[PDB]
Amino acid sequence: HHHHHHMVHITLDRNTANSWLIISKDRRQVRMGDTHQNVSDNKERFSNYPMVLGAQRFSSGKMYWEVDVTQKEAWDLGVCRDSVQRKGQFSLSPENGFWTIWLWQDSYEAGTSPQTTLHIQVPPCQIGIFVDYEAGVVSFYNITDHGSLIYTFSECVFAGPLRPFFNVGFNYSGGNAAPLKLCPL
Ligand SMILES: O=C(c1cn[nH]c1)N1CCCC1
Repeated sequence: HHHHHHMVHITLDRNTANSWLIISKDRRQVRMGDTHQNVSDNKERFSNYPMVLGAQRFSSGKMYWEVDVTQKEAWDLGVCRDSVQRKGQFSLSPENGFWTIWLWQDSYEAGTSPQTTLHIQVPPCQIGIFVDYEAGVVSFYNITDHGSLIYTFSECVFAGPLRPFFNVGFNYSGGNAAPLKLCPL
């Protein structure tokens, strides 16, 4: 792809984080802690899952960023509406305001309803995410495999400002402690 010139500097919004997450000083990395991280509750925090939003809001234009997923067993990545549900149980779908892909149990899937199987020959260590607001497109790229396309959501109905979306996943196995990291431009 040739989307690299739309690169944006994303930072994580601490206030939106699940209370078990640990965000680095530079707000560019996040991981699952082994306990509650001693923060007050608020209406923005994702309560049920290890999720956090980017601070940036997008309502126009073309945006691109990259995320490091090295040695993780489970994660979700993409964008979501600013007004997505924070509390309780929900599925990741465009109907609920999410445009995402994930790794789970050794398979990659796009967060459609129902979910779509992805075909990845080279397990990615870094993912590129491209949003074209006006076109209604969210695309995912395999940076480890020379930028090859993973998935495109088209005919997106954003219906609001968009925020970068992250889920570090649970660590029931002891094999998923590694962070998500926003990669430098
Ligand atoms: O944004 C949407 C959508 C949201 N509500 N209804 C449709 N889609 C992305 C892929 C095709 C459906």
